[PDB]
Amino acid sequence: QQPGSELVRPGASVKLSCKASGYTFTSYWINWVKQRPGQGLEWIGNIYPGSGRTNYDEKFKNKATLTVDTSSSTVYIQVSSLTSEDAAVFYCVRWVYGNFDSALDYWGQGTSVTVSSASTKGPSVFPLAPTAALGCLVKDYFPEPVTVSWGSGASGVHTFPAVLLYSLSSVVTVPSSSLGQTYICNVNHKPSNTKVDKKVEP
Amino acid sequence: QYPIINFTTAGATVQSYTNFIRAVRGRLTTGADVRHEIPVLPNRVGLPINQRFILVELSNHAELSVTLALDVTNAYVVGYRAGNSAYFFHPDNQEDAEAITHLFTDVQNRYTFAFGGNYDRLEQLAGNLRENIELGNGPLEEAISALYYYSTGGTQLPTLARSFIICIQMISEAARFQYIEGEMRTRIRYNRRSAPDPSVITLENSWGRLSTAIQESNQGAFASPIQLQRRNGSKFSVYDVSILIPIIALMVYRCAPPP
Amino acid sequence: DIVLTQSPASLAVSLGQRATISYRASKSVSYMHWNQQKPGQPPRLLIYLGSNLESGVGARFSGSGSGTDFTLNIHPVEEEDAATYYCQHKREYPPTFGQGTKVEIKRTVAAPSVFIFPPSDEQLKSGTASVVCLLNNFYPREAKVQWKVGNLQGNSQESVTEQDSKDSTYSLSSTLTLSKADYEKHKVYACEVTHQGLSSPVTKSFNR
Repeated sequence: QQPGSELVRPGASVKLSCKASGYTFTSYWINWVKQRPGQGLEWIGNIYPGSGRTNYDEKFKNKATLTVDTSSSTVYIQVSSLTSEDAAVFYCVRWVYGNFDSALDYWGQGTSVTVSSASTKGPSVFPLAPTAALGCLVKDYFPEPVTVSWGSGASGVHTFPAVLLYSLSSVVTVPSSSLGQTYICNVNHKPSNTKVDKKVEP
Repeated sequence: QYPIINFTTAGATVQSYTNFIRAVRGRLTTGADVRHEIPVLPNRVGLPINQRFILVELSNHAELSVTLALDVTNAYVVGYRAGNSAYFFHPDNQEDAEAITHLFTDVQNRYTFAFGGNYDRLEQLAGNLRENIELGNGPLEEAISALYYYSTGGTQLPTLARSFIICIQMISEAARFQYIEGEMRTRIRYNRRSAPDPSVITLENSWGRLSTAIQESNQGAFASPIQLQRRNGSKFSVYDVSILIPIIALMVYRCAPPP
Repeated sequence: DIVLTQSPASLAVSLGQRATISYRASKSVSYMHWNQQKPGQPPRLLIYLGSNLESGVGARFSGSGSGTDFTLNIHPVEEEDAATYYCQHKREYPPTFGQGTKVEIKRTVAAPSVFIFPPSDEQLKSGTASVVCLLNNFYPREAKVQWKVGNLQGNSQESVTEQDSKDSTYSLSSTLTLSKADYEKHKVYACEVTHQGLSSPVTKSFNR
């Protein structure tokens, strides 16, 4: 059990939680594993709540401090002075060393950490108009996510992943004979309590 | 890297051996923690992993060499390395299970026995008991070779387990007790080789609870006395830590020193 | 530390083929772990102690190896098996992960639809001008995009989708964001696309 998202400004620090239920909290190791967007799995270090012992990967020896709240049955990882290279996902993991219960590996949901100075900006929704592909360009928003539909629906649609404020595209394609029927792209940015439904016209 | 302490059986003398055991005691504990004149091993709690183990390299006349791993917290053997392979006694818990992954980190082959390293199981896997298994520079010479050749299919389980019993007593228990160190000292001088008498066996079995009784004692006096055995197998109680000062040399950490 | 290099990075496999993933280790491993991970999901143990299958794992799945060479095999690839596989070891400190292997469903090569869109009235009434180019439903994944405004190129914005769960294709969205006062200083705007499907690059363009 871990929170899903944390915002944290550049050069600030974050204290990530991992509540453990359903086993002897002081009998296993809890691990930390870092995944950057679309890249691999790095093991940051771990802690043995029952005895307080720690390990840190050399690549994190001075960035991270693991500590444990025996009372809450919770572990904490604290990273120092966050850069952009630090924006990533942080899984916590129970796994066994040895043999007797070898397949015991169990992962937290993870925590998406974004590092930004930005503020909740609304989004601009621009239409893309010319057997025919249409489109919306959702530009300059923060935070994530937005969610685009076309009523719906539903098929032939490609909602792309946001890129950097944030900005995504979304293509719908439809039979050409259908240019006399209304096609509208429905953006929603939950954090700016904004909802835009832009008719695509020529 | 962990500290290493060397000992050959080849040409071993009383001094060559005494030095080894005193060197082993030195790297097991700092000797800053002493209760009633008896040193204490480091507290397992809060101990950095890079100070958890020491390494003991045994060599023999046959030009073979193995390295045993001792837990500073217990002074007991947790495993060994021999060439490209390291073998470990089954860990009783997950802290211990993680600790040994810090040992012999550069070996090609690591294995973990299903069995612990306590005397009870090893005696079983050996077919002999401690009082039937001779100790001495001879038996030690043979233990080093058996452990070495286990990697290469050349050593059967009963002989492996038995060789452990030889090592554990001549290293761990000799470090733990000055009495047992002496019993090995005599075996080297008069070139003897013999099983331990009941005075030795009794101490090994009682080391943990001697450690407890001394540390939770009243100004030295035991809450309940502890029964041991003489060489002739006769039983006698110990009531106070004074009789033990020339006998026990290392205790396992049990509690913080009282006022 | 023990470094676990996985091979190959990308692996293409039509449903039904046989797939074998390797893991080269810089020193010997005794027992070797395997995890499976799908986009937006936490990794799951698929294989522990080199060869023992995890719970729930289909039985087309097999793990083997020794020393510095361990492998993961699928006898006939079902489709649910498209994902990224990491090998793992935790017996010699520190624990490590493999470089990763992503297996994609292989399929018939397909040229991409290229569709180009000039900035909206709405954008350009805000001093902004973004020229989007959608590149949809192609295979294989690799593509190359050049932008030709009269000619030249520049500083653009590309994002790529996951392999479709229906037709196993990919898509690209390239955006070019220039300023109105810059946008109206040239006239020709081309989204040219290099790819396998053709030797001659698909071109779309417009004029202001």
